[PDB]
Amino acid sequence: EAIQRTPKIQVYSRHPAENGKSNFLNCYVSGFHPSDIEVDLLKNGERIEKVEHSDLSFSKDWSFYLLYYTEFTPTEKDEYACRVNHVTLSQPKIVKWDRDM
Amino acid sequence: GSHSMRYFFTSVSRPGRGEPRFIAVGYVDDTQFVRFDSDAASQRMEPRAPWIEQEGPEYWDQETRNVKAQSQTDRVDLGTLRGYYNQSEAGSHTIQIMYGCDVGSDGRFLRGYRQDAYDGKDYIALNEDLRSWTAADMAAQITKRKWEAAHEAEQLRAYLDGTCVEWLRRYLENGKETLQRTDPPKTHMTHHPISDHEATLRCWALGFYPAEITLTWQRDGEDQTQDTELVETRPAGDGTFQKWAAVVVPSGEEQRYTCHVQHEGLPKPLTLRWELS
Amino acid sequence: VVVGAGGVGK
Repeated sequence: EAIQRTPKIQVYSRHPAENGKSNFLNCYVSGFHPSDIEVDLLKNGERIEKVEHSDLSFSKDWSFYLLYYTEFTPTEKDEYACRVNHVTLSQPKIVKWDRDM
Repeated sequence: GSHSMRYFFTSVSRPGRGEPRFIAVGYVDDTQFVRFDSDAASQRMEPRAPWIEQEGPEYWDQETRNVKAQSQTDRVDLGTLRGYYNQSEAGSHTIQIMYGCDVGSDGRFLRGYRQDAYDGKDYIALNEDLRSWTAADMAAQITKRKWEAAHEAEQLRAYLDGTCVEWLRRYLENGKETLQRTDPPKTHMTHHPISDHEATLRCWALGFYPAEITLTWQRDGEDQTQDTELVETRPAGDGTFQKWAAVVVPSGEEQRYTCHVQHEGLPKPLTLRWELS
Repeated sequence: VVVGAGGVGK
């Protein structure tokens, strides 16, 4: 794998988040190579254990994409994040869920 | 109003850790319907859309057998291209393949395609005439000579403009309620101050299908393409897609910027301007 | 459906 591409991580919800209404927390990893990657969803800094993911596919430029998701009820207290580890990263990168992005 | 069927394959060698990882996915338009993972429990081609589940046991037998055969060739090709590129047996490498066909709204054939990659770079691709190949480098030209001698294009073309087109027609009929939909984008605009003099304008597009969309920023009618942040189109998880594009503007000049949205399901291209008191 | 088996190697 001479060409190595850093993953670009997006954290978002399936529907517009409303506190108290069940939703889906998504972590979309894309643009990375090679395909070996570790993705975890965090609630208040701890790993959420029942997390599904998509079947590996790639884009026009050959770079891979994966969607990790889990059901959640947004609160104005709990903090949610995505943790991604790849060969292109010095340390597992954590992107926090922002209802603005 | 055109449709497509596409199959994506990925083979990743695992030296000293057994057979390569093989993942195959089939999609009709932006809807996945089939899956094969060599690390999955079943070792069969599995349904991933409700309208394909009605297929019989013989359909899944043939899909399992043929997709496994793809895996065997990819396993061989990993060793072969390791020689072509003079690389060690210790490293892990990747082969990716995409092929499929496109039909118009009346079902007529439009285009066929097959593209192969090695370690994330182009290796060999079939041309639009489905009669000739384009190799990416001199290593890939060895493959091109082999496929030209065995006449692989003629055999593949019969699938790309024949079998592929007919089964794409059947899938579109078997899942018309879900596959023949065009969800137009739900659009809105957000505003985020980064200071007391600058703010981020973000243009949103949510809940649209299919996935192709265009978001463009314009200042006073002129484009701002090199000052625009635009993230990858992302799936919502319910079958629809999301995207946004952002621009940093001087506070009080937000009315000078407009976001332009283009999508298959839009009657006219949408124009969004931030509103102020 | 995927292509039938029988493609030659690279």
